[PDB]
Amino acid sequence: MLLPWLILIPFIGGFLCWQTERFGVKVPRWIALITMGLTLALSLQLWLQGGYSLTQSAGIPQWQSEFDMPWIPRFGISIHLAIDGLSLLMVVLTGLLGVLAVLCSWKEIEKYQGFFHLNLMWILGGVIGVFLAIDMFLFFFFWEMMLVPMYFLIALWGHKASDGKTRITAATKFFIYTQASGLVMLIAILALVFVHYNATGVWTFNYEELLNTPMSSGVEYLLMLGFFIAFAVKMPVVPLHGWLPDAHSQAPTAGSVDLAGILLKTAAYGLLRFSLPLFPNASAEFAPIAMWLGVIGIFYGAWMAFAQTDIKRLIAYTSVSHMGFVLIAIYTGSQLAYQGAVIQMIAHGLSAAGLFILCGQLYERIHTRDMRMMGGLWSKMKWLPALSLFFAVATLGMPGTGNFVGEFMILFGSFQVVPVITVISTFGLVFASVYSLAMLHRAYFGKAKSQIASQELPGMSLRELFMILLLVVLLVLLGFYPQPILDTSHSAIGNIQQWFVNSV
Amino acid sequence: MNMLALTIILPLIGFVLLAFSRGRWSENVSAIVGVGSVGLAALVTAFIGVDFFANGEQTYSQPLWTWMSVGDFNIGFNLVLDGLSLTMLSVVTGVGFLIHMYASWYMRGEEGYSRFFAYTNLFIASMVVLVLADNLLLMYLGWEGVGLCSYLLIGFYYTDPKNGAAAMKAFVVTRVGDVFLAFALFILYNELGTLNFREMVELAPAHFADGNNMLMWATLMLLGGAVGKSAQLPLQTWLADAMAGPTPVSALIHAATMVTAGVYLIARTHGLFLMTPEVLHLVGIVGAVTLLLAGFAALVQTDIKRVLAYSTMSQIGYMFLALGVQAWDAAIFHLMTHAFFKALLFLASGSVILACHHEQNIFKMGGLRKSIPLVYLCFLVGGAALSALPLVTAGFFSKDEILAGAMANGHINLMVAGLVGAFMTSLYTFRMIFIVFHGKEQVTHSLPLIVLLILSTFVGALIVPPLQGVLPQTTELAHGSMLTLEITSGVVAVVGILLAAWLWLGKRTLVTSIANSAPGRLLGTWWYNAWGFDWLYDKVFVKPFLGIAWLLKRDPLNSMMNIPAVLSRFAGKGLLLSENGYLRWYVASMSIGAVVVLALLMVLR
Ligand SMILES: CCCCCCCCCCCCCCCCCC(=O)OC[C@H](COP(=O)(O)OCCN)OC(=O)CCCCCCCCCCCCCCCCC
Ligand SMILES: CCCCCCCCCCCCCCCCCC(=O)OC[C@H](COP(=O)(O)OCCN)OC(=O)CCCCCCCCCCCCCCCCC
Ligand SMILES: CCCCCCCCCCCCCCCCCC(=O)OC[C@H](COP(=O)(O)OCCN)OC(=O)CCCCCCCCCCCCCCCCC
Ligand SMILES: CCCCCCCCCCCCCCCCCC(=O)OC[C@H](COP(=O)(O)OCCN)OC(=O)CCCCCCCCCCCCCCCCC
Ligand SMILES: CCCCCCCCCCCCCCCCCC(=O)OC[C@H](COP(=O)(O)OCCN)OC(=O)CCCCCCCCCCCCCCCCC
Ligand SMILES: CCCCCCCCCCCCCCCCCCCC
Repeated sequence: MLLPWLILIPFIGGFLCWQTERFGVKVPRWIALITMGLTLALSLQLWLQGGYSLTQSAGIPQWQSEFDMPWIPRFGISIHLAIDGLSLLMVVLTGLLGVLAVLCSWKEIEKYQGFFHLNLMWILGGVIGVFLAIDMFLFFFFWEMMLVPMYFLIALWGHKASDGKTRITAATKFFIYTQASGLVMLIAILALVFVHYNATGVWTFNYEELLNTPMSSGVEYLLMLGFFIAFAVKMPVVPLHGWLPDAHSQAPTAGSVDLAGILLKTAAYGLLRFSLPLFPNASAEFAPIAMWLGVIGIFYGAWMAFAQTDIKRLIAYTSVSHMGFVLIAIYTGSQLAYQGAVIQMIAHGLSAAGLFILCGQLYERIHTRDMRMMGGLWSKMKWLPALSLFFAVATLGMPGTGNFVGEFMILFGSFQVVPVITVISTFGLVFASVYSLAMLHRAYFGKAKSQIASQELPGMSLRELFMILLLVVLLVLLGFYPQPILDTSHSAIGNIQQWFVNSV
Repeated sequence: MNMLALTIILPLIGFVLLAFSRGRWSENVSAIVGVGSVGLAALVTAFIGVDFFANGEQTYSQPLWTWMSVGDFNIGFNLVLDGLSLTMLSVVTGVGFLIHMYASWYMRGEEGYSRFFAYTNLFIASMVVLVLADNLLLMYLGWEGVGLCSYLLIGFYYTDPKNGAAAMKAFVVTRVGDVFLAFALFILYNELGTLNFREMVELAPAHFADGNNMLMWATLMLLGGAVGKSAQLPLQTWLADAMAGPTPVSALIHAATMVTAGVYLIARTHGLFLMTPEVLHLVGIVGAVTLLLAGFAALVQTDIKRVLAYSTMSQIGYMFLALGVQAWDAAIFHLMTHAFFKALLFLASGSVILACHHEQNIFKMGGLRKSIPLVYLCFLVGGAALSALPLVTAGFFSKDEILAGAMANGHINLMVAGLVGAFMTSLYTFRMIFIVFHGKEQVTHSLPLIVLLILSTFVGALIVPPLQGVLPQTTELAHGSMLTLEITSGVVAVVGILLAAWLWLGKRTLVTSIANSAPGRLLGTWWYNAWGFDWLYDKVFVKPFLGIAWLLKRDPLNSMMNIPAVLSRFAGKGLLLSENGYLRWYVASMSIGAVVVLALLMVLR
């Protein structure tokens, strides 16, 4: 009953952000902050009232909250929302990152920031709708609707230093990748719906009804492949990753676009929620290909991150490597690896958010992103290099941060299933330590390699320090006490794992 | 005894306070916070030891919370304290406290005073977590924390890029070791369903009654992690470069915390190694080979810090030899005594560096006993304990215990390697001492030096680690056998010291003749670069990594997926040639399409 408001509060808030700009140019940021705070408060209230820790695995479907409204009854299409533990964690993370994205764009007081905040809230509402929709048409609709404000934000509000043509090219490449892969997923959805209609005789896009769809081997493989192509584009999975460092490099310099609709792992959620339960046998046969794609993603992303001279592209390739770990975890069929994947998704969201916010602040201070033009920045800044050191320590999987808990539970479950892939992935952890130390030494240690890095720089303000330290506290708490997060997602992950291994 | 978590919490609080102070506080306040956190940890450790001996050396378990709980995967945030844990905790807290007072004197007037003490406090907390953990994953938390603090402290002088390169190399090599340790953890959880040390030891012989292959793999990976942290073969290449940091960093790494973690890991999981005797023999062989190679490398080093680093590698090799011959008590005894005299030697070398200009070659200085006599005495008894001078040093008793344990179990070759290594140890130690301190001239820190001075004598050997009921007892030698073993070890050490005096005290004519000789120059170049292991790892791992990075820096997969875009551009440009604007061509294309449509309809009729 609150799930429609979880989607609608961002949309009404973005409309109010656009509408309240006539009252003043410092007004829409407050409207966006109240909007995202209300969304986060509703998500936290759903967390408190859900009783997820005491919920046991009863089998798919099992929803803690549900909402249904007819939308297109001709095709059996409904606004059908449902929340359980995994989607609840994703929605809470979306609300927190949306609050951080609003707070990070606080100083942008330009003449059209009402449209900026409207696009940000529309992206966040689309992401929440992706996490909530259990109607396949509605899920696809949210999946494709949240890319238009993404395109416009990158194209018009993006990196001001670069030429407009570069921003247009990166935005267009991202949009073509995501929307073409979404259309392939729509083809798979339509063919699954038609197979179900031929088997039974009713029109349904409901994910609960489409679970019990008898189909031959080969049809199921193709439907799985369409779903996986969409998810692999947005995860990213190599070689469908090239849009991501380009989109990150041309995103708005503060990084609200980075937090709002890139660092929320809708594709891993889609693989767990839709790909494994709808096509369990096809996913079981596809598992070696997906795991080797994850291994290639880990090492390729690590090597790409090391070779970068831009910090933003470096962090984007770190995202590629960590999503390779998550992709390995998803196809194991192990409960421990799935819980590690959930922890890894949340921790990677937090740590990459901290990294991107710190990079935006560093670019505000020194007006460049090339690491060859900096060095020795530890002696010139007050807070930024130490917090960057903490977050780089987090992305190499140091214990005490949630990233270690995530990928080590992933590797424990994966070794219980697939040992060779696991040992190669742990050498991927060595590669991760290499690229994190390389970025730290190129940016903040050594001597100044240009003139901008040789002078004292203004320190972080109270707001930026507050949000970075909140991310630090959350990452440390996830590293040392991950049990509430594991208890929240335990029932949903167990349902997905039991469905995957009991139908194969 | 209930204050076991305070030994972690107080260094953690010190690290947090000194990190968030950000250098705003004065040097006295920062020194008070850091040194007092480590000192309160040491005082709590002393009270814990008194309580431990009060109830008859009973193992004390203090759980705090459950770290992870996913089905059968249960990892607890639980501390445990037995005799081995108490010995390691006492060594870490006490020696770290002495090093902290010496660093409070030493680092005065330096940039990042509070940052240095925050990093050393985090180092102390990480090592206390490592030695107090009751399961392998919490010990892995301490393992990685110790590695990270080592990386932060080696490259402490961050403005010099070579300090940062040394810190990065140390972190990367130790992380390879940590990956091997992670393999051991994965195998042990997959087999026994637990990572608790006592539970794994209990459940191992019933589970591995049919086959022992996975247990051998797990112990081999445990040894890989151990040699990663302890700088043994084949992961030993980071220590001599880790000399780039400040002197108390080297004292903490080489005496208290870092290099003893592998010895503690092998001694703690001694039951699983006892069910895999070939892997335990490999532990002993790795220790013997590492101590021989490290002694030969230390023989030809021209720097005091490099000599001390390879001497640390040799002494850790002695402890690994003791572990491999099932002399566990001797290994822990030598760990504690080596912590004492190696901390003394490193603090003395730092006083030498502070007194005589900047860091220098050993041949540049000479005749330094007259100018700086107290640190010369510190170097003298530190080298006497390192070289196992008989009946006056604790190192003699520790090395004698190791060699007696090797002889009693029939490991004659390992005992011979230990005797040869002791001869080379006396050789390189008094070569460095006689070159540096003999020849022609060219209270905050006195108290730790005095305490480590006393503990490097037989007073250090008077302390017995309470390893009753934790580690199995070594087989006792016959009285005549250990008598001639003691005489042989003392004779070998004294002969090595006398040969070093005959070779380096006076006019080094034979030494310079050997060094300038072509086989001598070749062997000296080979041993100076630590037998070419750094060169081999640079050619085998670093160079292809950098080559693949340079080859991939253009993102070839992105271009391969950009190929359809250029195909679409080319096809559109080709198709736009038909729109030439000519009406007669448009009519001709309509008639061509009519012909094609009609022919297709007649073909498929
Ligand atoms: C897993 C593989 C199978 C499933 C794939 C699913 C589809 C989604 C994922 C793959 C998408 C690949 C898209 C590749 C092009 C990306 C867009 C792009 O590069 O746009 C920028 C470019 C203009 O920029 P610029 O280079 O400056 O050109 C100026 C020219 N004067 O723009 C242009 O030059 C115009 C681009 C037009 C559109 C690109 C062509 C699309 C063709 C169909 C794509 C569907 C998949 C086909 C098979 C892919 C390979 C197997
Ligand atoms: C360029 C990007 C887009 C890619 C190109 C567009 C999609 C191409 C899809 C090719 C599909 C080839 C199918 C070949 C067999 C057709 C004849 C046949 O065997 O029909 C059987 C069955 C109808 O008989 P029925 O009684 O329903 O049988 C029960 C079996 N379920 O038939 C059925 O039940 C229907 C079977 C449908 C199979 C799925 C089709 C779509 C799958 C998702 C997209 C394709 C895969 C991902 C993209 C690939 C890379 C681009
Ligand atoms: C402008 C130029 C550039 C742009 C355009 C580029 C080209 C666009 C079009 C690309 C896609 C081409 C068509 C791909 C689908 C082919 C489907 C097919 O051949 O199906 C045959 C068969 C159908 O199943 P059937 O045997 O009828 O089942 C009943 C029996 N149990 O199928 C089977 O029996 C099972 C077959 C499984 C595999 C079929 C799909 C292969 C896809 C290859 C690429 C993806 C590989 C995996 C993922 C890698 C990572 C993304
Ligand atoms: C369980 C026992 C231990 C077991 C092993 C644990 C190992 C993993 C630990 C993970 C934590 C990160 C470790 C590395 C952090 C490095 C931070 C750093 O360098 O801080 C020093 C810096 C002050 O240095 P300085 O140069 O004087 O000042 C800068 C400019 N003036 O400091 C600053 O500038 C200010 C502080 C910056 C951030 C400090 C670290 C933040 C994370 C730890 C505290 C989190 C908050 C505490 C509460 C958590 C939730 C309960
Ligand atoms: C018999 C074998 C037994 C096992 C042996 C294991 C050996 C492990 C590797 C030892 C060597 C590690 C050296 C690390 C040096 C780091 C410091 C350094 O040199 O940094 C330079 C560079 C910094 O990067 P940047 O800032 O871009 O450059 C500035 C200009 N210098 O940074 C770099 O150049 C970074 C280079 C990173 C190279 C990483 C290689 C990792 C390889 C792991 C292999 C594991 C194998 C396990 C066993 C397999 C058996 C089949
Ligand atoms: C979605 C964002 C998640 C951020 C990380 C949160 C990690 C869990 C933190 C829970 C609180 C830990 C400290 C208090 C423990 C209280 C224990 C009560 C029962 C004894």
